Amino acid sequence: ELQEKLIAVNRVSKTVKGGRIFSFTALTVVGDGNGRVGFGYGKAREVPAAIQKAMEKARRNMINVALNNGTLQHPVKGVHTGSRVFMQPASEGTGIIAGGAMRAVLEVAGVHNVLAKAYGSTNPINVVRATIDGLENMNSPEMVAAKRGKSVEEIL
Amino acid sequence: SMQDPIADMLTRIRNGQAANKAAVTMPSSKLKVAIANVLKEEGFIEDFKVEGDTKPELELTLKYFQGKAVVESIQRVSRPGLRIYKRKDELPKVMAGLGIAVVSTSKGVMTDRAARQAGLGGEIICYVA
Amino acid sequence: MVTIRLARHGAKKRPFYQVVVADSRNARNGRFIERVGFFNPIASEKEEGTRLDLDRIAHWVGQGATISDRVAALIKEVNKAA
Amino acid sequence: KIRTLQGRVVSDKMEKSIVVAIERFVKHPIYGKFIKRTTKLHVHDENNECGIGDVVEIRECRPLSKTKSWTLVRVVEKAV
Amino acid sequence: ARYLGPKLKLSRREGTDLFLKSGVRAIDTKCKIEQAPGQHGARKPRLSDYGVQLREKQKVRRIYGVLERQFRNYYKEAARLKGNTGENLLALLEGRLDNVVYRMGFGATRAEARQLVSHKAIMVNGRVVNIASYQVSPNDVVSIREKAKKQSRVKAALELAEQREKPTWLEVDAGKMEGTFKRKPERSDLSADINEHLIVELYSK
Amino acid sequence: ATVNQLVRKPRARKVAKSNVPALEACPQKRGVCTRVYTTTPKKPNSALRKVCRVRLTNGFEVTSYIGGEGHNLQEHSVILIRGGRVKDLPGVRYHTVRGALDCSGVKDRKQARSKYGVKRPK
RNA sequence: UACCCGCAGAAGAAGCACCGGCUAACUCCGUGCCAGCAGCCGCGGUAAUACGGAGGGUGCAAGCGUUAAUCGGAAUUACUGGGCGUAAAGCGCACGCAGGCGGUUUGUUAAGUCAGAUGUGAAAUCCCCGGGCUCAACCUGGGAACUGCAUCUGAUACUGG
RNA sequence: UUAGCUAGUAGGUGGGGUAACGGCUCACCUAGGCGACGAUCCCUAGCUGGUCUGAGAGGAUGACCAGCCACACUGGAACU
Ligand SMILES: [Mg+2]
Ligand SMILES: [Mg+2]
Ligand SMILES: [Mg+2]
Ligand SMILES: [Mg+2]
Ligand SMILES: [Mg+2]
Ligand SMILES: [Mg+2]
Ligand SMILES: [Mg+2]
Ligand SMILES: [Mg+2]
Ligand SMILES: [Mg+2]
Ligand SMILES: [Mg+2]
Ligand SMILES: [Mg+2]
Ligand SMILES: [Mg+2]
Ligand SMILES: [Mg+2]
Ligand SMILES: [Mg+2]
Ligand SMILES: [Mg+2]
Ligand SMILES: [Mg+2]
Ligand SMILES: [Mg+2]
Ligand SMILES: [Mg+2]
Ligand SMILES: [Mg+2]
Ligand SMILES: [Mg+2]
Ligand SMILES: [Mg+2]
Ligand SMILES: [Mg+2]
Ligand SMILES: [Mg+2]
Ligand SMILES: [Mg+2]
Ligand SMILES: [Mg+2]
Ligand SMILES: [Mg+2]
Repeated sequence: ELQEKLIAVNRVSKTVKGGRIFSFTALTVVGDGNGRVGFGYGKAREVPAAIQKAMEKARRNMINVALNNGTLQHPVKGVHTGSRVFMQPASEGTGIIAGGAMRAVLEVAGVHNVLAKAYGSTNPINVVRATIDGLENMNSPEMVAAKRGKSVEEIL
Repeated sequence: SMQDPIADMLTRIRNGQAANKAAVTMPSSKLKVAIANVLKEEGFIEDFKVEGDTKPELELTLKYFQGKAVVESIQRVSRPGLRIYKRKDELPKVMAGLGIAVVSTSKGVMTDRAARQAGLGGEIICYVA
Repeated sequence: MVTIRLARHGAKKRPFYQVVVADSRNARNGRFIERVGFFNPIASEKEEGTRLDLDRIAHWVGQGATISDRVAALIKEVNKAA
Repeated sequence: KIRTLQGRVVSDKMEKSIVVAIERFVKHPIYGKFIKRTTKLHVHDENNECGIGDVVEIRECRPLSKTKSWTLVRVVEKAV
Repeated sequence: ARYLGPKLKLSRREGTDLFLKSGVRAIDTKCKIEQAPGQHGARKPRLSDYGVQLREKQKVRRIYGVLERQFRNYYKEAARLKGNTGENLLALLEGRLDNVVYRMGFGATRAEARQLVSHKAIMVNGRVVNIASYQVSPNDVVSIREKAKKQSRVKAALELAEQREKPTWLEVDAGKMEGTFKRKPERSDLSADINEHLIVELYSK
Repeated sequence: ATVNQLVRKPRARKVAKSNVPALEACPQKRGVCTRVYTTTPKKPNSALRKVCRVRLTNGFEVTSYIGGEGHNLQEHSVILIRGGRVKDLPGVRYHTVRGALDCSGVKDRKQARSKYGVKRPK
């Protein structure tokens, strides 16, 4: 059921007495096609072992995003330790305007009409963790109704 | 010194909410009474209360939901270094309708949704998100 | 004088003349005090080809503005189509 | 009714002519901070009733001299 | 102003059948549709992002015969109109004239429809249209003219079209060799392999 | 960078210079070759690149790289330079338009022929 | 002349750039730090997917490229929209004129602010509906916009006097 | 990395002149005016409606089209 997209496969190197030791990581996101995402970061000595470990680590510890039909509920800024990022709700049917790793995590996240922009540095790790932060701190109007102690047509 | 009493009020609300206080307190004023009246109306505080005969203390009782804070973010707009007066079509809409923006219009102080339904701009004091 | 005349704004082989209350000593496409109507020469069937605000035109002719040859024939044509 | 302004007075050391510092309040065209810019006008007057610090209401007239085209209509705050 | 190459290279390059040939023969029997075209055609890499948006855009372009600045003007007009952008782009590419002749079945394929239109044979409201990129409107008849009414390839194309499935937003009466564009189609009446957010993302890069 | 600092002293814009100053914003200027001479580039490369030192039309004196595989250029012969920095020759910013006006194209080149000025083969 | 009608024949009508990553597109042969490519990272020292040729393909198409020039990406002059311990960046420290900002209560004024109207923002262009040239480009009708300026008339929360 | 500038110069009164106000031009007097909100000085530039770009605020720019200004081999002067 869960669709998964790899983003990057980097080749880290740890230097030992013999020489270098080439390892491969993997940054794969997974999600249902609606507001349930989990990113995952795996790292192993060979590539498909790393991407399978990344897929397991993403297949658990997922997220719970409440959503509109295919779009967000407000503009959000999200910052995490490399990068602040800004993603914005859109009109119905206008394409996932993002790129790099934001594109993959949002089209897995099942938002389909967004406007995003990556400020600061744009490592795939940093920007997918900041996008996950943005989808976290986004909230539904029923949630804000229950929070503020009003009704949804009283908020309008 | 105390070059912005309204930002003193807003910073006290933000600090008390992010540090899990219950009943925050500040020196009172007429504009602080009006802004706290707006917040008690819309539902970002439980109740406010101004106590004191000559110089009073305004007390704000903060709301909570499942432990977390109720006001997510709150900021100035029209700081005294740079004031922001906005016409009626160029009014904001913070958080796509969810949050509120406090505007002082000619008819007292009111939320920007009421300002749009009364058809006049004013000055944007804060963006209670 | 100020005249009511015709400026040819169009393309090759297919003109379109807009009438203007303009000065005499200006260009054809040049400045004008007031723009009143138009006359499409190759305007087709079932549609409107010529449109002149005779209120403003007679107001300017009272105000001393003269006429042109073609727009004289056109004003006669509009008041005949009445 | 008449389009008339009001500004202070810098000096009156020459005769039958004062200079008026109209401080009009303008929006800044980019940053939005309402800065002030004081424009000086050589203002004509008879019998020299004004001096430094006066607050004069002025209107525009035919040009009385090379750089002087404004005459006054009433005078408030004569002293300091 | 066309592509005059081997059509099964396009069909085999995308992989899906582009409806590029008639249907008397099975197109999987006609070409070796399993492998990719060229020499290295038994290789299938993990297709990149520029690759996947380019493949969706080129699948649409080589289905409908539309070149690049024509497609870019269709995208600019589609994003300019009201409503959904991909819905409007498929609406304009469906409101092309030779697509209407292919849906009404007067020509065999879309390229034969282009030759039939371009060789002065289609009457929209009784008027000769010499152009394959005419835009058709709702409540509009479209008919074959009298010097083209006798051509055997039109009734062969008609028997092939009524062997195929029918489009539902049109009215056809092939005993007169005519029909009418009843309403502008929806997104739902078309095919579902033609995706749209990839095209609007590639032309909003 | 407060707004008072901005109106007291404005936010200075980011201007920068063109890397081909001798062309005077003309896409091709015509030079007369004074010298034609070889130079070995800067490490880690090793070849003998051919730089023709030309005097331009507007009095400027610049060297300019010669493209293609082989050439025919001498001195006393007008050529066109077209800009574009060759990376590995230190201090040469221009190419010669191969095909243009005295410098004919490469011998028996079949591909990329527009870039080097060679007619179609039959 | 636009346009319409008749004639005879697939005849008279396809090229350019690229294929190591960025960037869609891979194999052989000729070279051997030579010849050369290069927009950046770098290629070439005897198996070169990076140079030259062939085959194949990809992209544009009556155009394709290389150069020049602007903007974007450049949040890389940041008002919207940056930063200052160590990355470039807090004057050596204080006093202080101009300037900037100014606690709180009332009253007035209404300058800034907001709101309605009036005048105006030439037409063309841009945009929204529409009409025509068989379609489009193009031509064109009506409309708002013309983010302003000024005048009159209000309102008094904020800021100012 | 231009801080001083200005002698008809800032103003007054009288005369003259101009289609018209005005140091426009003179006689006489006052000693002023401009300047860190950039005077003076140097270098570049026709300006605007717009055009290109930009999501927007802006940046660049002023080809065709339209308005305004200036010039008609260079430097002047007046007539009709
Ligand atoms: Mg960066
Ligand atoms: Mg074409
Ligand atoms: Mg749409
Ligand atoms: Mg090539
Ligand atoms: Mg590739
Ligand atoms: Mg090459
Ligand atoms: Mg070796
Ligand atoms: Mg070899
Ligand atoms: Mg290459
Ligand atoms: Mg910028
Ligand atoms: Mg650049
Ligand atoms: Mg920085
Ligand atoms: Mg250091
Ligand atoms: Mg340092
Ligand atoms: Mg210190
Ligand atoms: Mg101090
Ligand atoms: Mg105060
Ligand atoms: Mg007022
Ligand atoms: Mg206009
Ligand atoms: Mg039409
Ligand atoms: Mg007040
Ligand atoms: Mg006199
Ligand atoms: Mg006199
Ligand atoms: Mg930008
Ligand atoms: Mg002259
Ligand atoms: Mg002369």
